Amino acid sequence: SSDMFDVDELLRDLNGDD
Repeated sequence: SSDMFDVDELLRDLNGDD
């Protein structure tokens, strides 16, 4: 994810929004 955002960060955000 050097050329983009980290997957872990995105995953966490999705988890927060439910």
